[PDB]
Amino acid sequence: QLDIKSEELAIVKTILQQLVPDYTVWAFGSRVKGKAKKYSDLDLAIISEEPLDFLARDRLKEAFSESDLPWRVDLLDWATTSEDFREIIRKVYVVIQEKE
Ligand SMILES: [Zn+2]
Ligand SMILES: [Zn+2]
Ligand SMILES: [Zn+2]
Ligand SMILES: [Zn+2]
Ligand SMILES: [Zn+2]
Repeated sequence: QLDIKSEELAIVKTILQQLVPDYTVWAFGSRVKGKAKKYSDLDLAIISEEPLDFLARDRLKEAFSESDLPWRVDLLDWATTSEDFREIIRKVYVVIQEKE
């Protein structure tokens, strides 16, 4: 499952719903794999077709850097992610948000 704090999940959950609610978002990486260290980032795949609009991207990075989370949120763009890498993410992930 997702090794983050309750309070941290809701912070993430709020930011995603206000800035990219038309996007499905998956957590992957060491935090879904039980191997999380204190300052491990949180890897999030932003799922869509076409590369995330720059502006909404910026605003996401802004919102996460402004928040109280004690580690970094590492955004991955599914649309420009290669198939080999997509296949590895699909082995193990946690859904955070689906497109409404
Ligand atoms: Zn990571
Ligand atoms: Zn990584
Ligand atoms: Zn990372
Ligand atoms: Zn990255
Ligand atoms: Zn494939």
